[PDB]
Amino acid sequence: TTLLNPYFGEFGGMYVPQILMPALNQLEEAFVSAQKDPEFQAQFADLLKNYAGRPTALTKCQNITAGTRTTLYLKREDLLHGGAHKTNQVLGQALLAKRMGKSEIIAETGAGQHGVASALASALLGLKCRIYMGAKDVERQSPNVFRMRLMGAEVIPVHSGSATLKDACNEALRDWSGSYETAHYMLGTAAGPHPYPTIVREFQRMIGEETKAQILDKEGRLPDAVIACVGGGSNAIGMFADFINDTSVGLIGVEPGGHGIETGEHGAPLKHGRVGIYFGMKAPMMQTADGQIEESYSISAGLDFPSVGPQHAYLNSIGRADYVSITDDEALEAFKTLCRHEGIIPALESSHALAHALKMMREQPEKEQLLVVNLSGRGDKDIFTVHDILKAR
Amino acid sequence: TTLLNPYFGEFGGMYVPQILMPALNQLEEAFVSAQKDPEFQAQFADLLKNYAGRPTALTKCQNITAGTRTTLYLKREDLLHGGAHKTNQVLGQALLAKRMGKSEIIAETGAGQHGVASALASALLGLKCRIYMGAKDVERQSPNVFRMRLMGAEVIPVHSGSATLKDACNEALRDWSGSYETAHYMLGTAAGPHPYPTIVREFQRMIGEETKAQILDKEGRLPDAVIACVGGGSNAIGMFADFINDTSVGLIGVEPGGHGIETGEHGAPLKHGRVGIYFGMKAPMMQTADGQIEESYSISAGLDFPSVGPQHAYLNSIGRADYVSITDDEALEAFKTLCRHEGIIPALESSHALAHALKMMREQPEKEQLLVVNLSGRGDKDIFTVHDILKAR
Amino acid sequence: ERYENLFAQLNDRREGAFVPFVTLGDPGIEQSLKIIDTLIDAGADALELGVPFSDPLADGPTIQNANLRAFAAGVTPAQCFEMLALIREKHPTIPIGLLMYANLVFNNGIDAFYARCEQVGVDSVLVADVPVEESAPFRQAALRHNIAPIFICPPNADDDLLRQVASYGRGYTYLLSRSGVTGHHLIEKLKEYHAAPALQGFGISSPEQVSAAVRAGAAGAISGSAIVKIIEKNLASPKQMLAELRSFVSAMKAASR
Amino acid sequence: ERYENLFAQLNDRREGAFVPFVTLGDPGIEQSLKIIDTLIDAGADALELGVPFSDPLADGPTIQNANLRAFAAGVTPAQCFEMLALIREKHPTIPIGLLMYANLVFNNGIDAFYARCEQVGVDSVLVADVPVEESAPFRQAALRHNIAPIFICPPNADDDLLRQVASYGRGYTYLLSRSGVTGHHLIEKLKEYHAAPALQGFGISSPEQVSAAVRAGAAGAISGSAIVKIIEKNLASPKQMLAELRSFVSAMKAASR
Ligand SMILES: Cc1ncc(COP(=O)(O)O)c(CN[C@@H](CO)C(=O)O)c1O
Ligand SMILES: Cc1ncc(COP(=O)(O)O)c(CN[C@@H](CO)C(=O)O)c1O
Ligand SMILES: O=P(O)(O)OCCNS(=O)(=O)c1ccc(OC(F)(F)F)cc1
Ligand SMILES: O=P(O)(O)OCCNS(=O)(=O)c1ccc(OC(F)(F)F)cc1
Ligand code: NA
Ligand code: NA
Repeated sequence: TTLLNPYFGEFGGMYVPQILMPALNQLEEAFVSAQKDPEFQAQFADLLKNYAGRPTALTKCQNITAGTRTTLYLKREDLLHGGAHKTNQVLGQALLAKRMGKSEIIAETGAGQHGVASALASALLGLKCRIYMGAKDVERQSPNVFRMRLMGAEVIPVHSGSATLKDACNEALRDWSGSYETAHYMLGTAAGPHPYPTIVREFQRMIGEETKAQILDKEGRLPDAVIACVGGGSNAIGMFADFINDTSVGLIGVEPGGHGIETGEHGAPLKHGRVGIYFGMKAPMMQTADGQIEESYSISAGLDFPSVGPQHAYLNSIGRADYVSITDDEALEAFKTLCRHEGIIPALESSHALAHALKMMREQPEKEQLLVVNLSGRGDKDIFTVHDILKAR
Repeated sequence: TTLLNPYFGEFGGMYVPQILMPALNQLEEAFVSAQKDPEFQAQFADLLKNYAGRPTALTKCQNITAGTRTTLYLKREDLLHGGAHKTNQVLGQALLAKRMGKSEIIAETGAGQHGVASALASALLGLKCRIYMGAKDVERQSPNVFRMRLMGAEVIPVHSGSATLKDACNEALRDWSGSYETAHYMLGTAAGPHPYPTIVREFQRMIGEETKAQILDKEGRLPDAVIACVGGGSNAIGMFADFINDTSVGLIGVEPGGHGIETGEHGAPLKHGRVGIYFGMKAPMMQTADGQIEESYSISAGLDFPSVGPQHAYLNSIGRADYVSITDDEALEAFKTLCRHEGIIPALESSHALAHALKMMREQPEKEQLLVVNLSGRGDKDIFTVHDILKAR
Repeated sequence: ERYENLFAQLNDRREGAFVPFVTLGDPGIEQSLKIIDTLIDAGADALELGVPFSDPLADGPTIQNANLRAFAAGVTPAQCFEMLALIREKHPTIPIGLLMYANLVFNNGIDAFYARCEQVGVDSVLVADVPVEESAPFRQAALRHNIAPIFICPPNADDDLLRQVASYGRGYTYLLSRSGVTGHHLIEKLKEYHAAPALQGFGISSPEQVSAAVRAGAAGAISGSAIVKIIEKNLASPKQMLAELRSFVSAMKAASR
Repeated sequence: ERYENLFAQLNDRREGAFVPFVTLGDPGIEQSLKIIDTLIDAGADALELGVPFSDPLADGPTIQNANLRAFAAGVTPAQCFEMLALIREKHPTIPIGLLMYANLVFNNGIDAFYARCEQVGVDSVLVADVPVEESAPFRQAALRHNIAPIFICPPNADDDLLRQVASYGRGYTYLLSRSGVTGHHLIEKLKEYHAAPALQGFGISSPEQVSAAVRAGAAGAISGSAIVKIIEKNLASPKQMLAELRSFVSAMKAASR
């Protein structure tokens, strides 16, 4: 039994070893009480504002839409401390950890952005932070690994399995199944067993809340659609949440299409995968016909979670949100275009959302539409990647 | 004759070839009119707020001052779009350029931060941007050179002289002396010939203005001292300006001490140089006994301007502001300390200001003092530098 | 069915059960079939068999490598079921339980998975990442196909859980020795609630551990990593592997008497 | 003093002045002294001499390298003044003007710099980065030491500037041929305001340019980069350098007659 519903339609649940259920029930209870505690909310708001930099700007593009009837705004999570939206919810989760009397933090990371956010929050709030990262990822993310260590976090390479995000995810749960008494597992996306999909959404929902206030102030109406990339689903559900009951507002999630859906080398399980049960939840996943779990391929390291949050699978199933995919090349073109026309360097993850907004505009240039793209992070971290690619071409 | 005073006591002036005087008079006139134009001010404010992310946070450290009577706040220019305070004034200067009917931008850069800010502002506002950078700097700043190019700016290596910032400065003036009719020279610090020291201060003064509002709101009183690093003087004068008439508020500028003042390998001309005339101004400079201009040495690439803004030399001379120096090792320790205790990665430039605040605290731990350090930029760009150093030790 | 008969027999001989665990196909089909035949011949009262899976998040390093080795050999679930049918054709009475991860069971249909278990002669299925809270469709399909659904009684449990594990489980109650992954008074309450005989597992690697479990009132003990370690340590020595396995098993089984 | 005498003489011979520029010490002390003696022998009516400086922001690439070469040779300002005293001891009447950057003049004191100029026999000083607007202490010190302060009359000027350049300057008025760095009706207004004779400079590299300047009413023409290019092109040929220099000068000087 739980206080909140662990399911979004058929998706979600708590598919974890029996030994970990007490930790999830404790976490759910701590979260429900925290959400009703004005003192917790004030502390969280103070950190978001005075430490992280909220509210973030809502920037109107003034060049990229020229010649069309599209008005495009970018929600600037790239300006948040840390360089991505990840920082929002780690601050909330770190405070939850302290409310439960926990002194240690376990986090998993693939690209390293959530790892860096976890480490910075842990350094600020006095938590001993250990991060699990697939060895393949540690190898290609030396910068973030060093940032995490400069911030005092213990970084632990995982060589098991494919030595990537999913294996890091497994290791974090293995650790937690033995240390939950003193450690909190700070999962980095809106996925995993309940209560995480819910907690992560609620601790990222200020993205959509601010966006709504900002667009009403600037345009006097709601957007026609809000667009966000989907790796695990946190930045997208954070943007979507406050608009779910505004039926006129389209919610568009963009999964990575990698080299193209037909090549099988992509990371789009919501629309091209098959429902399975893994990482504590029932959700669409990248899996072999036998049921073995596979990796998500994308030029962007952050759209690597091989499944997707259950609320997205649910919103898709009922037709409230639509999901699409963008290829490596389309994301690369959007990255180049924003740098050159707006002077903003977007994360390659976010570039997938921008690429789809560009397609909506370009495909029907005389369609009047007000769009908001969630710019989930900055792309300084992707400069070398983009450089070598273009140089190779 | 000019509209405004080109001198701060004995320092300043317009020491440029006769051919460039019309450009400076035009610029001064455009600036004076812009400062009285509500439409210009509204446009500048809109860009600062909705594009750059102003206001920036004022963060109270909650760990670094434990055990002492020092309360330390950090003014978060590291959260500004671009990653440093440089963005503020390039937006103003880019708008001035357009007001004058100019379509091209010339900028000089050493570390590349002002170069990146110039390129992003130029991309947003439709200006053809060419940046001059000493070839020695281009070599060690491949990342920023690539960002500038991704943003559409032409980057031009300067092999003359020491192939560093001063030579880039000379080249920018040589170019400008022949293209002023169509191009604006977007100087990056509060130095050079009038009107630049004045324009740069006025376009960076929101740092101190916001800081004053924020500290009054949070502490109900003004700081005992505001502290900032000094390369050329822009971030420091931006923080200092609004407090100059608040006589109880100490203004402390920190020049780079490099390997130590006694080694001669430093960048502290204000306190250890000699007045000279170069780069269009009369000011303290790094120079041989013969009068040849030398480079400033610092572990931080941005504290490389071999002279200092004239208003700082003036504020020092009358005792209104005090200047000190911090060595490479003290800056490195402050960098490590903020990462670990506050989860903020500071630019190595800014780390010089933080190091001096740490010294004020540590030297007299029972002195009650309210301090603000201007965190001029983030230090993601310095991670490799710090890494190799520590690894070498 | 087979578990009940086994426990009744063991009770008559006042002995506890010793149940070894191994990963199917580790380090290969043929050698795994031989390892399994050796375990049985050495005294194993029942078997716990893992189907290789990509993400065994309830297993320590030793078994994680067991899975890796099996994958290196190309072992698939379909092939595991062929191995299972053959093992049953060779040994008609030994209880065979599978250690599964939820996705392999849900993949082609839960009901279909348990039906295949029945077809090949499997006796029980323990799905490691399915807590009692999510167990309904699994335990229902298990019962429809005469398969015992195995539940985990963690050490950090309570009465509510105890009553559920007792009413939902069949075959044996998996009594966890501790928290963490693979590498007392509960027993009485279980008997109080007429739960399936308790089998203690996790960390069991010595004969005295087996004697202590049976003395505490457990029907027996399960041991896996200790068994898998003998395999990994003798990879290059196929025969010595069987011999050492034979030695450990007989010792452990002896402790149960 | 020497400029007045020279212009009076040239006026009597209805000829314009040809004034070459070179960097002192380029490419070395000795060779520079020889280059200078050659320029004089070839027809130079006066000399414009640069003191090597670290940041010559009013010079194009050709002269920037002239400075680099001199620095490669270790040439210092003190050594330039020793060269200047010797050149004057050898040539008593040729006007010698220095091309300076403000810091070298301000370094050890403005008054002291012009006093040293007088001591060695220099006739004028042009400080490239000191506009009329900042010229007061420089022109005052120049006059106190009988040195002509040279002012720049840019092409993009006006009456106000013209009147200032005319009242402040002495020796010759430097008439800029264009905007940019080293690589008509103004002349009349200058005469109207009794300005020092105008000498056109910047981009002068051919004989016809010299003839055109004198025809426009200029007292003569200055040429530097074209001269410095002959030096750089014959670095390995000391003698050929002098010969080519001799050739260019005589041609340019001939155009002035
Ligand atoms: C800037 C940015 N935008 C988007 C995403 C995708 O995740 P989301 O779908 O949870 O929002 C990430 C994820 N990053 C994860 C997974 O690798 C991490 O461990 O850092 C990101 O770093
Ligand atoms: C983060 C940060 N903080 C401080 C400074 C020092 O300059 P300031 O004294 O003008 O503020 C710089 C300068 N940067 C100059 C000079 O190299 C540039 O061309 O990028 C900086 O980049
Ligand atoms: O001797 P050890 O420590 O290796 O333990 C034996 C391991 N093999 S097993 O099938 O019992 C087994 C059974 C259930 C498991 O996970 C769960 F408890 F979460 F359900 C993990 C392993
Ligand atoms: O023939 P060029 O084009 O090389 O011109 C000759 C250059 N040597 S010079 O002493 O006249 C000379 C004089 C003044 C200069 O700068 C200033 F105009 F700003 F003051 C630069 C060079
Ligand atoms: Na995904
Ligand atoms: Na300086």
